[PDB]
Parts: sequence; C-alpha cells; structure tokens
Amino acid sequence: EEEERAFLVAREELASALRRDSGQAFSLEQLRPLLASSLPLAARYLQLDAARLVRCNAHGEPRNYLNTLSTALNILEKYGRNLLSPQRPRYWRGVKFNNPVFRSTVDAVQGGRDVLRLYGYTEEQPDGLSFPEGQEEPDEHQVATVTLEVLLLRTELSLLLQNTHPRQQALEQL
Amino acid sequence: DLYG
Repeated sequence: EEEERAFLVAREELASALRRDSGQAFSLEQLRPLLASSLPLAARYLQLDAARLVRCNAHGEPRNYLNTLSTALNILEKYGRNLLSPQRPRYWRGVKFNNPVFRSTVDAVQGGRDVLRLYGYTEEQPDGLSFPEGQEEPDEHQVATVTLEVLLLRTELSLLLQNTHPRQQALEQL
Repeated sequence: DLYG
C-alpha cells in the first residue's frame, strides 16, 4: 500500500511534466522508480490494459511480437502527446482506421484501438474513432496519464528485448 | 501523418 502510493506519486510527477511540455523526453534514469517496482501490473497500469496488450499479442517469437507491440506503442505515444500540444493538430478530433500509419502500426496489434478510446476517442464510425461533439477539448489529465503509461510500457518491452529489465524473469511470467 |  505504501509502495503503491510512492508509485502513484511518481506517476503523477511524470504525467504533470507531460502536461507542461508534451515534447518532454524521459530518460531511463527518470523512469527508474516506475520500472524497478515489484507491484503487479494492475496496480501500475491504471488506464492501459498492459497485460492484455502483451498477452493477447504474444504470438510467435518475442523478438517479433515485442517489436510489433513497441511499434504500436510508439505511435500511440505520439497520438497522446499531440493531444497535449499547446497547439493541437487540425483534425485531432478523429482517427481513421484506414490511415496508412495507423493501419500498419496501431492496428497491427490486438487492443491498439482501445488505447485511442482511453485518450477520448470514444465515438465509433465504421471509418474510425472520434471525440463526442460534447467534448470540446481533451481531458489533459486523462491524456497525459495514458501517454505516460503508453511510454512506460514501451520502455518496459524495450528492456525485455535487451534482457536488461530489472524484473525480467518475473515478467516472462506473462 | 497520423490523422489522414
């Protein structure tokens, strides 16, 4: 409970840092307290369904599926950061399933789309996902916290690929 | 681009 609190505090500091500067890059040294924790995934990923993201896409050699996952995660990170930009992109309100970059990266994994819903892309058109007309701007806290979790998971997978994750054997539990 |  105490370790869990320290984690949440660390999570909030990083999410706030993303709200001030959406282009802010985090070093592995910065992410260390979020990486070194022995807390379960459910207590560390509050918005992202990390276990389902990993487990439902673990098909074949890790060296391939972890790489595919990273690729989806890196693009999902860019979607989040763009929503935090002091100047939001024109057409931030919707993402098309048939976007070349979206199809080849995010739609390559199971649950890729659900992550856009966490950002606020809750409305479903057969062409893609949109914000509701009633939402005029993105909830910045929700967005920052999802973006951070997306970046954290990508960071975790990257160390697994390199075999340098602090809890590497305990994470191959799956 | 991500929104096309």
